[PDB]
Amino acid sequence: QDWLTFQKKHITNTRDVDCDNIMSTNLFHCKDKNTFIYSRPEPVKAICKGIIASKNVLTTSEFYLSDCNVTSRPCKYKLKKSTNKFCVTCENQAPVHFVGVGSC
Repeated sequence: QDWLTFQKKHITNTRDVDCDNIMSTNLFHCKDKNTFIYSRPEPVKAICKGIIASKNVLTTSEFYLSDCNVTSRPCKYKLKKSTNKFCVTCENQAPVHFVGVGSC
């Protein structure tokens, strides 16, 4: 919904996200999946430089992604690491929603 929330929801300072901890908090409330981007914030913010009206943008470069995928046990996850482009909703020069991996 805004850049601060996007950072909290989708940017990780570690590749090896502790999914069973973080996904259990209110922000994620044991949902089935969440994609995290392993980067400091500025190169992620830069994806949306110049984009004012809300628009979905596919990254030009690939990034390190860490995905928390639920297992057969509720709120327990398998972490999957991959390198891919991703699509975000850019608004007023910052990411404000994560859309998907690989494609808009």
